[PDB]
Amino acid sequence: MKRKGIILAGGSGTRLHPATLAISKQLLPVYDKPMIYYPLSTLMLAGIREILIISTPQDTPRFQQLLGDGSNWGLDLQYAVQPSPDGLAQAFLIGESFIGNDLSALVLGDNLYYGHDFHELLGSASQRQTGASVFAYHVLDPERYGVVEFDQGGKAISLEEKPLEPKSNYAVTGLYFYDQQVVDIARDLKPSPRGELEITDVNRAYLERGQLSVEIMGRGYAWLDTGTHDSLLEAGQFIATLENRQGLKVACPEEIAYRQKWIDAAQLEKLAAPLAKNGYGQYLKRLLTETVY
Amino acid sequence: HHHHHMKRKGIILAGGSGTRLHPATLAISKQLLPVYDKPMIYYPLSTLMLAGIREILIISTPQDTPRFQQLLGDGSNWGLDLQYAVQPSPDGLAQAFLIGESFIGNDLSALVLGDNLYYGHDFHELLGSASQRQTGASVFAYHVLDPERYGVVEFDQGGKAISLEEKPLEPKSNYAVTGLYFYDQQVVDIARDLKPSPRGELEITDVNRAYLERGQLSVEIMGRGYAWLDTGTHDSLLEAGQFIATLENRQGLKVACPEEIAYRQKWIDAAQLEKLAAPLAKNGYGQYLKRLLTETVY
Amino acid sequence: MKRKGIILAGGSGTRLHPATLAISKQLLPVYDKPMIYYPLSTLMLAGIREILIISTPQDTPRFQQLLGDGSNWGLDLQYAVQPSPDGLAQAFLIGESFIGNDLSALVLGDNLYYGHDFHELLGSASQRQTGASVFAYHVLDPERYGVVEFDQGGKAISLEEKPLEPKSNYAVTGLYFYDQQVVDIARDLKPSPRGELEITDVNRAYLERGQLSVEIMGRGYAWLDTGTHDSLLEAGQFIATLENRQGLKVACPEEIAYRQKWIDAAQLEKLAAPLAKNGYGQYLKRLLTETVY
Amino acid sequence: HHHHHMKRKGIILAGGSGTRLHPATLAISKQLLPVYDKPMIYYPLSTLMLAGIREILIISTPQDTPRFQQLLGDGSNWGLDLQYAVQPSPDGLAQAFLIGESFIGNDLSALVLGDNLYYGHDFHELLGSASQRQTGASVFAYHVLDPERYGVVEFDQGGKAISLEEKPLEPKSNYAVTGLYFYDQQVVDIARDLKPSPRGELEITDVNRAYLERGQLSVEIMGRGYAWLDTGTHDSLLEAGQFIATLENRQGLKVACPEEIAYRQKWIDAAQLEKLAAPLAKNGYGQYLKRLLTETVY
Ligand SMILES: CN(c1c(N)n(Cc2cccc(Br)c2)c(=O)[nH]c1=O)S(=O)(=O)c1ccccc1
Ligand SMILES: CN(c1c(N)n(Cc2cccc(Br)c2)c(=O)[nH]c1=O)S(=O)(=O)c1ccccc1
Ligand SMILES: CN(c1c(N)n(Cc2cccc(Br)c2)c(=O)[nH]c1=O)S(=O)(=O)c1ccccc1
Ligand SMILES: CN(c1c(N)n(Cc2cccc(Br)c2)c(=O)[nH]c1=O)S(=O)(=O)c1ccccc1
Ligand SMILES: [Cl-]
Ligand SMILES: [Cl-]
Ligand SMILES: [Cl-]
Ligand SMILES: [Cl-]
Repeated sequence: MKRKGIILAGGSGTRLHPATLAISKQLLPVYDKPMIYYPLSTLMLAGIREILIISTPQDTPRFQQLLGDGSNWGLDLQYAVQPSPDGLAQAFLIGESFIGNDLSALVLGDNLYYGHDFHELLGSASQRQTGASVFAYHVLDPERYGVVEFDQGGKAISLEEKPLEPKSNYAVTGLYFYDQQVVDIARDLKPSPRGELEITDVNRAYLERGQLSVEIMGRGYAWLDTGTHDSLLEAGQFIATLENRQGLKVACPEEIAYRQKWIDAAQLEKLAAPLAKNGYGQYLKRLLTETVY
Repeated sequence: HHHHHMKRKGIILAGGSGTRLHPATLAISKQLLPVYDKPMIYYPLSTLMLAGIREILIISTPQDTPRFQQLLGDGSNWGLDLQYAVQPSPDGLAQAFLIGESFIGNDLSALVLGDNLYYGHDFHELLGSASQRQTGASVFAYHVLDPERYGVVEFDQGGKAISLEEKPLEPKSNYAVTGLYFYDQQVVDIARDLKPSPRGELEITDVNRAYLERGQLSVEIMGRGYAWLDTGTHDSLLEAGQFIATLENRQGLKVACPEEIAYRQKWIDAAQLEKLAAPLAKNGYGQYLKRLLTETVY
Repeated sequence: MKRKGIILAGGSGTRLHPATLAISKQLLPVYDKPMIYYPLSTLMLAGIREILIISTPQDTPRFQQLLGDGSNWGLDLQYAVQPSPDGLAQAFLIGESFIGNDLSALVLGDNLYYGHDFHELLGSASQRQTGASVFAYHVLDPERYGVVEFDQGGKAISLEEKPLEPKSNYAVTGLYFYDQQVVDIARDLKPSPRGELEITDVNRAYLERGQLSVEIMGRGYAWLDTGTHDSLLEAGQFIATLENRQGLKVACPEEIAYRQKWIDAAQLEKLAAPLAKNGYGQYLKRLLTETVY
Repeated sequence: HHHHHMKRKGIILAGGSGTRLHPATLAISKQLLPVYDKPMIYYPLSTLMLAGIREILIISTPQDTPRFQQLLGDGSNWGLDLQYAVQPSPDGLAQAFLIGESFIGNDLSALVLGDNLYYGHDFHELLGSASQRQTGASVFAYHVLDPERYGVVEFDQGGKAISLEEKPLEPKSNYAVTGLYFYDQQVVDIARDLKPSPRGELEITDVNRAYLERGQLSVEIMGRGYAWLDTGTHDSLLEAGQFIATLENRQGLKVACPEEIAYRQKWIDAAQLEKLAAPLAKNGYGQYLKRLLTETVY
């Protein structure tokens, strides 16, 4: 079966104002590229080419202007709007017609991942034709997230959204893989006490039926925090340190399309031309003649 | 016949950065990118406010003017009056005086680059000296590692500025001209007579050289105890953010908070500052504005 | 066969003076722990418990004072001196009696690694009873390192030390696994034109006999640069960002010993006592009651 | 009978940090850790040199005194005279005056913490005012986020300092006393009469309060345009390193280069500075010392 992707790049309220007064958090850069390149690249690494970008009404033209229809990168991009930030599970209602009868994956527009064999980690989750897959990651501050509790055998037995007394330090990350049941589960959700349609309620519905795979994303992966001005700075410095050490980019969509064979050398060469005078286009030109393992 | 019985107006040039920082700047102008906790343009705006300037023209691209207007409005909230103009093509810094000719009128002026960040002690007093000069031009020179990127000032043995060179391959000194410029009423006429350089730009260094040739350029040293932060590259932008974060988290005080500067200048009163804090009350920025109302800061 | 480890933590000349005037680079911290904890942890992750620490004559008492005989961490540590910085291959002459008839691994005392399944990456190299194994890593500045050239099939065909015209961007990292032949190869080395016994000559001797395994260390791993004041800062910020995000430490030797079962819960509890009032001892105490996957 | 016909001596307290930063500090004292490109102790040493102080006592643990001596020697290379003393047990900051009693003799003094870093414009002049006071004590107050970690100064409505509290749970202000202290000849006698606090330390705040009670404490504000960098935690040490790196790489000038300060004070001449550059000539620090010989820096 085909798997379609959704990037939810909705409003971060007023929490980062005045920095985000003028423009959505996900159109701002982490080091050298727009924040949205990172979760987009995550979906591309999972082999997903048909992708819905959900943003605020005000910033959808900007996401559209930035990414186009995706055909330059061998993708098929569509756009939709989330009028009010009334919960992550709204993605599946907004995206119901887009998803149709296919499998799906949701990624949050402000989620950054780095590490070895992430392609294989996503490949495994994407291969499951039934059930849902999520990733749990050990964090200092689990109370900010959906929290997973495990029994002594290591089986996931409960999920709580932003608990006052977290049962573990394992947070659910902002990457979710779903089968054909998710739209119908989302359509039956009721708003929580904080007035949102909760993705954790979606995940708990799968858990109750024994159909939730909780994979550990180990400590050798970085799931970088973009929630505060402080953590934003850290993410930028993290990406800068890797890129300047390696001479290789993290989450370059043009590169990922080229390595997936979704575009050819001639198309990559055309994409390198507009930015030929700066580091990004120079990088793209170098991809045409260097073997990188 | 004219009658006498002067005001200084400000201009912020915030016209993006072409393709130099793409793809980071594909969706939005460089000068709306945050430096740590606030939009880049807050920093040079705060610099003009610290110079006592209340009437300011923001020059930006046609595409992003509405975003600057959304952010800053007409300035009345901060005791300012802000006007807006567009720069359809990036034809050089000195074009600010042609675009802003009607805005300037017969007044003195100051131009600041929308990506210039300054920090340090007695900066208010450093600006005061330049602002109080009613004739000629005033610029600031700062020692940098890479003067070849800038307008460079050469000094004689007595410390007098004797030449200015734009991006010399072999700089005569390490003293770069910073992106803050004070001018008298001669500047619009000087700017009108400029020809484009080989790189296709109306050059601010040519304006400054015109004042130098008339013996009316003051070059003040901005000493090494001030920070003039680099926003030219993705690397330097990260450094700028880290620098501001380090200071603010150490001190519990903000750098370039326009609400604060307006309040300290008595351009807005306590009642007004309280109203500005209300929308941001659930975040650290609003809580800071609230703390300002009761705390004495020296 | 048993595999023994060597950490070469010798002099970095005058290149980082005056910062390193008073004390060796490898006794200074990267964020929250002495630099030497990082390569030590790397050897421990490879399952190596018997380890020789080689330092300058002046700083050996300090390494000795810091780490002891290793019995507190379930290790067997020994110490030796490198009087002059006359090449990395001197490790095998200095360490000849220590190595005896066993397999060996050498790590540089200023080499920091991070990433997922690094234990498995080292396990594979450590399992080889014959030949040598090294890791190649794509870098911006290969001219600083031993550089590997590959043919079109991806086979390593040459190695050059600090070439003026590097044949690729793949640098050999500072972790080397050797069979029982390395001492004898090292004993036959002649000094290079720069007056050093070159580890690259050791590696080329294995390459010539078709006995060098060059594994790619992929871009999902971080091999952090400690060669300059600038890169030192970056390494610290990199480790800080991971540790403060996760609430888990990178290269905590006490933790690695505890997870290898080289020390028990009662021994870890004793190790947590001296530093109980600071973050490091608090971390160690938390390890006794938390399951980390 | 004594005869009259004053000199100020300096003390740097560099006695480690107990176990607080272990295991990072197991092998070496905190004050020998680099901040970016130079040992931590260069920063407060440079601060005393900027105050015009040439005769300085370094107090350290018995274990690390040889390392400080290896680094700094007798000071003659930099136009200083350095002496050394040991602090066998960490019994409080004010113990510096008992350990250093013979060193101080009948002179004025200044005490700086070996982990205190300062940066900013006219810092030389800020120190000058304090140094020139021949009687009483002078300290500096700085606005911080976390005054509960420090000696805290309370001010009346006229801006006069009226109380000092060590680590108050409910601070009266956000003004912390920095780790730089200027004293007259009364300090050794004040220090001799101190009793240990509940935490088992001879407290500098008690010394300062004694001067306050005699009406002889000057509290000068170190304004928000100066950086007083935090070295208390692993996090803050990284921030300090990043802050210095950002300034030095922007300016092509160093912060707290003792060779430079000695040269600018005319305590060493060009010939001597050339000799100091020779050992470090293949690295950036030696190349910097060389550049100093030909370049005019304002
Ligand atoms: C660093 N990573 C990475 C690669 N590894 N590869 C190589 C690569 C490997 C496998 C398949 C493809 Br297509 C491409 C790449 O071309 N671009 C990459 O950015 S990643 O898998 O950790 C990742 C990327 C984006 C967002 C989150 C994680
Ligand atoms: C840190 N500085 C500063 C202050 N010093 N004051 C206090 C202050 C002092 C004097 C006059 C006024 Br109004 C307000 C303040 O309210 N806000 C400030 O940000 S500054 O002079 O380095 C500066 C600010 C913006 C851009 C460039 C430099
Ligand atoms: C982050 N890493 C790591 C772990 N992964 N584990 C868990 C762990 C996994 C497998 C075996 C053991 Br023992 C312990 C751990 O206990 N401590 C660790 O630091 S690492 O493998 O990338 C690494 C450590 C030191 C130096 C270089 C790399
Ligand atoms: C950056 N500063 C500085 C200088 N300003 N000068 C120039 C200079 C100016 C005035 C007198 C002398 Br001597 C030397 C210098 O040669 N070295 C300097 O580091 S400082 O005043 O913020 C300072 C230094 C060390 C520790 C704390 C603060
Ligand atoms: Cl892992
Ligand atoms: Cl200065
Ligand atoms: Cl990889
Ligand atoms: Cl100030």
